[PDB]
Amino acid sequence: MKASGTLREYKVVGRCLPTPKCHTPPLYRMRIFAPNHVVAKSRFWYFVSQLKKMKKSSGEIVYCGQVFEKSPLRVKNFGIWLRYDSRSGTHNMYREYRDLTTAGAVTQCYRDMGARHRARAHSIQIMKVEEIAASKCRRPAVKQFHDSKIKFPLPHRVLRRQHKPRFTTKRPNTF
Amino acid sequence: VYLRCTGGEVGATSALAPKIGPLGLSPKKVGDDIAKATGDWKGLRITVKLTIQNRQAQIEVVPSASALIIKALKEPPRDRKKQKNIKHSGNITFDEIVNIARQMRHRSLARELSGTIKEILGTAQSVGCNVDGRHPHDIIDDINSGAVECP
Amino acid sequence: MKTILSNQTVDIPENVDITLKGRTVIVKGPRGTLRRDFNHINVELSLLGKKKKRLRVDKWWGNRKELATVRTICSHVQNMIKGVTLGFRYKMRSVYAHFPINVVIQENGSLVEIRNFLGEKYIRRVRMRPGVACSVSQAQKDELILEGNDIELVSNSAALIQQATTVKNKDIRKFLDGIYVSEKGTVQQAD
Amino acid sequence: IEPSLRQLAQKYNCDKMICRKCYARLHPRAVNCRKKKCGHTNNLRPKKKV
Amino acid sequence: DRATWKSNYFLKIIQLLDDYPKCFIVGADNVGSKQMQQIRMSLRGKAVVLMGKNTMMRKAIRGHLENNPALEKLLPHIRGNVGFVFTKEDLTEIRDMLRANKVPAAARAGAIAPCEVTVPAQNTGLGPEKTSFFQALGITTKISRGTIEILSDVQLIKTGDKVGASEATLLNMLNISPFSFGLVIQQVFDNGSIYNPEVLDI
RNA sequence: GACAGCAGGACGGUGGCCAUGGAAGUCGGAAUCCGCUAAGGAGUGUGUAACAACUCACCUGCCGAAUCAACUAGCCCUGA
Ligand SMILES: [Mg+2]
Ligand SMILES: [Mg+2]
Repeated sequence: MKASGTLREYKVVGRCLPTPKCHTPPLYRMRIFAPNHVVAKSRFWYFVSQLKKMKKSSGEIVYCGQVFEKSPLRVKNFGIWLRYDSRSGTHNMYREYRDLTTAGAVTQCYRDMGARHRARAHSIQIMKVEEIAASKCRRPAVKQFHDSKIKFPLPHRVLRRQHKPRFTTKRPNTF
Repeated sequence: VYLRCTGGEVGATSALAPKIGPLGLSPKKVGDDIAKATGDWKGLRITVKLTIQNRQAQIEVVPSASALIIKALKEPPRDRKKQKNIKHSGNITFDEIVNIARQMRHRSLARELSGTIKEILGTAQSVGCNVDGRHPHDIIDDINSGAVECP
Repeated sequence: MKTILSNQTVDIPENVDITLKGRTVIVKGPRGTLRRDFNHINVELSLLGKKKKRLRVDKWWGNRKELATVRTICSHVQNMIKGVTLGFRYKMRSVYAHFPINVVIQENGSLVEIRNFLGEKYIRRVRMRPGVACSVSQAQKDELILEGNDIELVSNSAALIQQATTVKNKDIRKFLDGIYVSEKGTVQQAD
Repeated sequence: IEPSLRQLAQKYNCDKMICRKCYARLHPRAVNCRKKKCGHTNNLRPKKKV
Repeated sequence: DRATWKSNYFLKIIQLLDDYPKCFIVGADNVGSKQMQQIRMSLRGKAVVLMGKNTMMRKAIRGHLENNPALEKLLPHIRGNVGFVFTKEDLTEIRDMLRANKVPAAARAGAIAPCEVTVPAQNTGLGPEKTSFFQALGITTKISRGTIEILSDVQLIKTGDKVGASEATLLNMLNISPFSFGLVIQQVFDNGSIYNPEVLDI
């Protein structure tokens, strides 16, 4: 993958070819996060080839559709499961992200695994994405954003890098 | 009053206890000789001797200790002349002599009246601990006697 | 993990007054006054209470070392309150070997002059801090009392004394000699 | 010989933990060498008594 | 462990509350293992002493069962090393005033209160040399016939004075009786009664 | 009602058993239980050559709600 920009959620169903020895393939289904549908189909073939006896030649993809957000105007909590491959050995991982949409939360997951653990898009295999509610979040960051009547100001906010003239008589303050 | 927890032979090879004794200076040989006379035939094994001194002599009392009479219920004599076969033979029954023993035990155990002293003196041994036909884990649990007849 | 606000709570008694012009804290009390600057930390210092004097030391997002730093302000404000109400008294008994240590004061107790100094002939002089007064104790052998207001100045002067009295080029397991800080406390007792 | 003053001098000179790697007098309740010449190692040992 | 043991301790305390409806509140702030052995083996034939942590605050739950009279009065009284003494026999106001037994009084560093140590001119009666402790503190002594006597009459430990290690060793060797302190009775509880023992009982 | 912190207790059998210059929890070999218990491990260390004193496991007094341990990999440091 690349994870170029924000990600997109795709529902992809796929089956084997109808053979005379075995008709009616089971027509499996997954949930692929990808920048576009071509990467969704290729990563679908990757996961289904690693799970069951399937390959791209002897199989087909029936439907590959965009999955829109069930509630885009709601600030939600997402638990992500990870199968990332580190330098020594691969590890499982549970992470939490407070974000609006599922594709945005998985985007933050890819960016955060790139930032902290230096993991590329090759090693990350998203195991499961689940919306969890309040009072079940393990993480202290999302647990401390769980505050009604929350207060914080914005101290030392500097901005406008040369939007002002480069040569002014000012000396700009913050807040 | 002097207390001592030793015993082999008498010894007296220019080595003795005296320290409290030479305040009155009476034991230098006579106290050791009377200790020999009280230790005739009792015994060839470690005991506890206390001598009461009132200005003229020594009264020798043997307060019997628990592990020391556990060792005294072995088979004497073993002092020299082909020792070490090996250390821990110990084939005795001790079915009632230990009962009479903790009947003698008084004001030093912080005890129940023969309640768990069966467990105490059954597991405080190291050479015997049972007649050779059973296992002492049954001695620890399955004794239901003594606690009525002994008090 | 960018923790939202950590605040420390300080109660200030009615015997003293506090005044802040920013991150500079000026505490006035019975035993003089004391002012310090917290310019290099950037933590909000607010006060509240009409003649109740409840100080709050509040820091927003920050990092873990800065959340460690926000308690240091509360602790030094507590130390300034204790120094302006009671003062600091450090008692130093002269643990001396075969050679004694003769300690005199020269300039108003601000110049401690040490002689006989482990048998060395070199008479040593130690100039103390501006704001600390020293004295030789009575009814006790070779005790040296350092009294002052600022705990940093008093304890740095005592550190200069206990490092001026130092066994050099020998074993210091044997020759346990020098003027060590024996007791730390306040001037006015029973408080 | 003032055994209380000897205990005080041993408190300020003797009861320390010496590190086996950085050779630093640290603290009796220390865990790591505070100096950055060894890498804050936990290979400590008590200061030697007679 | 420490779950079946705590359930067994709750069984022991419900057995004592269902068997003995009369109790004494005591405190053991100056305690010893040999002291508790002596107290227990002197009081085997009568009332039984029990101690513990916040599990002793179980009368609240026993009242939340609602099978009791007003037993909840002693709930603000278990503060500062409070233990129970369960009794059945008394009905008798001479207990523990004739049984407040004297205990050693073995010298140990730390205590300050309440008494003094006055050592008159009296020989030691100990072995040689037994002058190292006297030279460590500083006591004018004179050697008679071999037991060594003390010339002056000085006080070692005053009121509110810290007991030291060398002072403790010399008092343990000379066997001059140091600070001793037994248990403290604080509140009597006899069948839902609120006693004020300052001074009503005994 | 935990982790910390401060304070108190840390026994009886028993100076246990093989040893001998001593082992009386502390060089060693084996073992390893019971009573009082609130709690004591035939004992985690320090010490005197031993006997002794100190501390810890364990329990309790005050405080008061979150805490501890072992691994793992990203940056940086020591290794250099
Ligand atoms: Mg040299
Ligand atoms: Mg490098």
